[PDB]
Amino acid sequence: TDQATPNLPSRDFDSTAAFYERLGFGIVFRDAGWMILQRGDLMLEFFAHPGLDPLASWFSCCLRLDDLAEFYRQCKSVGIQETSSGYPRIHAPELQEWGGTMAALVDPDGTLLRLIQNELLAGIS
Amino acid sequence: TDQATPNLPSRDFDSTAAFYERLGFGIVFRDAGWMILQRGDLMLEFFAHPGLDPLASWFSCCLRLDDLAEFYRQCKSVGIQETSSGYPRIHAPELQEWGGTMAALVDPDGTLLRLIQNELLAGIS
Repeated sequence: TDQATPNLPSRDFDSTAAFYERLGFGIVFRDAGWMILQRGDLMLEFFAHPGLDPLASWFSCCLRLDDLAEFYRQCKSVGIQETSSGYPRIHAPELQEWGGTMAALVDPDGTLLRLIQNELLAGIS
Repeated sequence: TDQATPNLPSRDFDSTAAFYERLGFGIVFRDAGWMILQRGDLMLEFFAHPGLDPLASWFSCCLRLDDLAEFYRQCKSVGIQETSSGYPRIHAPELQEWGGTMAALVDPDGTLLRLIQNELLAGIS
């Protein structure tokens, strides 16, 4: 497929891998500079950034899911905390200004991963 | 598909759209906050960032292409300059420390879009 995949900053490649692995993300490439973490085609292609702050972080990607609630079942079973302040954290499957619904993962590097539901009434029927 | 797509910063949504449009990127969503530019599944989902510098820019995504040289045919015909210093610019289909070959687009917002060739000897055969 002509497919756009996100290339995000990570300080340690063992610490950021052990965050996403338990959610079903397979480690398909790793050197010292590049690290590909993949749940099907959830392809997070991390670059080695040692001087990054989590608090001043604009960095983000939309994980577009075929069930949005299955990723939220998996996060509360494997260990990611449901909280207003702090990092790492999860916010809930909420109703949005576009069409349907979106949850929000914030990782150890501050990274706002927007969990979108895909539109099965238009995209299948 | 379980598919990871990049969410990048843009200052004007007419100026950054008229950059990618001529390379085959269809404008499928635009409000004031979000802008989706898409060549097949090259889904660049831009957020409105007015205080961004192009020179201090870590922001980046891998465009994984089925011909890498077809995107480089299209850039030199429609108008993107081949140069060492400056922005916007293109660098060439060069040999890399991972497997095959990668070119590099740098846009008006400093954004390092890494143009990867997909691996048809392993992924088809």
